[PDB]
Amino acid sequence: SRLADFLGFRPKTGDIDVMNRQSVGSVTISQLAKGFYEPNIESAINDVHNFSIKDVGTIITNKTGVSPEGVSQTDYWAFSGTVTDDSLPPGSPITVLVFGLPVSATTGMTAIEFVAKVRVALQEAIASFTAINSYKDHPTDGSKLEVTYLDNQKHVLSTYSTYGITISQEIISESKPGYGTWNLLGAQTVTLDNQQTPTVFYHFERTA
Amino acid sequence: SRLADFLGFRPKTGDIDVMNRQSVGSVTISQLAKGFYEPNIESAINDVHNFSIKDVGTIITNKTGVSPEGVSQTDYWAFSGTVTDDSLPPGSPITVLVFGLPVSATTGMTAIEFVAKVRVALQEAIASFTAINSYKDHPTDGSKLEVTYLDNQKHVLSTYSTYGITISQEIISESKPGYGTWNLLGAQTVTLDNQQTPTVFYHFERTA
Amino acid sequence: SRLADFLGFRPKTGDIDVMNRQSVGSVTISQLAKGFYEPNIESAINDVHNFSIKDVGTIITNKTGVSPEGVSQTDYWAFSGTVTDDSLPPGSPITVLVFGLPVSATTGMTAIEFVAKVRVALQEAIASFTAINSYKDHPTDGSKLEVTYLDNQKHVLSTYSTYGITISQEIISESKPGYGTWNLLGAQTVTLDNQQTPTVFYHFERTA
Repeated sequence: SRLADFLGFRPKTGDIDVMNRQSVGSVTISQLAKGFYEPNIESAINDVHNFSIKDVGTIITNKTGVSPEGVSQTDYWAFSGTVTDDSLPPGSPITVLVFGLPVSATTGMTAIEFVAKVRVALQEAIASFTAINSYKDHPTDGSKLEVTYLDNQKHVLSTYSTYGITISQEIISESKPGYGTWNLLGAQTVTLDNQQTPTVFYHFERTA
Repeated sequence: SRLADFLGFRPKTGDIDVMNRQSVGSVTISQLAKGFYEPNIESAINDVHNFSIKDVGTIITNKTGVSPEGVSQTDYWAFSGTVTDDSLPPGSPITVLVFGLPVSATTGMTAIEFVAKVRVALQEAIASFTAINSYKDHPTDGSKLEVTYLDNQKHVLSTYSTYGITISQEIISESKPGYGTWNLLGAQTVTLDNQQTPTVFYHFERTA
Repeated sequence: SRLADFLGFRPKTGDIDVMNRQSVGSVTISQLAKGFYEPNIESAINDVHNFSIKDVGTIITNKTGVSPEGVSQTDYWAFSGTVTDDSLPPGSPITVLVFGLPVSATTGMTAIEFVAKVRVALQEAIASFTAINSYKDHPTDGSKLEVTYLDNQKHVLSTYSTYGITISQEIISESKPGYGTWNLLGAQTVTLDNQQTPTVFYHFERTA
């Protein structure tokens, strides 16, 4: 169990949206088993989660032909400076945190050299399925890396400096809401009632 | 960041609803960059938010003809009494909190006079886009004000007295679930497969 | 009040999904009235809740014919051992917590005898609309009980032992996302644009 299970949540008065009988956030057996008996955040989030995901086989219709599937954000991670820590002799091994990822560097490294070590940290995050989906080298800049996340949430990271290296984010493509896997079944032309102009609808089915 | 980024969330076992890869609440680069490495509430809420907003161009169909758009609650805030502060002399300036809004009042003011000060606090909340969308004077009662909120959540405010002034809430119009801007495309009369009577469906397209 | 009203939430940058005006989690009059002026968890969950529940009359379409309604999880509560407490005399009445439920027990009881006390626990929980929806006796094993929860969230309980008795969980039927009451209006066979094969769609209307 985590903090959320034990953080109180104030349910809406008269709310019975959960299985036609109780309010979002109502305590569940999961909390009772740990000795908590109040409506809580864990329960509330799980409830809304259950309201938003439609069953496989469900159909979503739109007039754009754009998939309902979510899209992950992709950025450029940029670096500048020289790894510095004057309290240590040149070439001393140190750990530098890059947006939370521990990077093994050495004092004296230029940004170009440092970036090579960031590649290794990204590989490790990817391998443990932690936040990072994939990365690629920048085609014309050795001090930048392209990174794509696992989730499709929006991330705006603050620029900062650590051990002489300035780290910043440059958003390349925005994320897009959505979930699951959807298949374009096709199009259906329909002339709405009492109208003469036809409208083309595109139907998507959730396959996974 | 305040706290949500640093509050643990227990993910659902077997959950891969986020981009067909991970559970709602899985740690993201935003938390890593702040020094938090576990599944959390900030991320969980952002994930469900991503599941609940359909893309512009999406079609919603119903049989009522009622728009999917949300509606904010509207109240009457009522006041009565005289601003009092036995600890201070008549006419002494004081700050009174009206449902959290700071009102500049003076001991000795009548409820009607106080309401005039409340109008100023509402204007300031409106100008800073803080919870209040708009307000209007009660047509025939100088001790009441009509107020509409920015969000479309339900709000039940408790009656209370502060510095001699009793403040209460009278809900005029209920809020309604929903989001975005939707446009009625028209109607579609359809006779389901083995049926005798036609069914009229209304289609709404999200435009913003 | 509850803690959620006072825990900060970091809004999504550029987010105006709430009434086309503000971000999910923006402060509302409910928090202001309690002295909290920042974006928060309570508001955030309430906003997403407002996005995910579609109005009565809304139509959901799928190709499986499976109801969009949610389904609660159902388990088997297993018990083993003998009610013990060497610090007290035999038959001494004690309070045993079963997944948070307080059962009136007495040292010396066998697993079967204990279950009888558990039935009364589930009864008071059910009558109190607390987490438990219903319950029945195991088809065969008298040391087990079938239970169904009010919510449709997934629950994984850890096996534990207290007062000599070992309590365990066995998930029988998995829960399913969903909400409200939906009515299958019927089927609609349509041949999508330029297709030689017809597809059958099932339309469900939210009645409650």
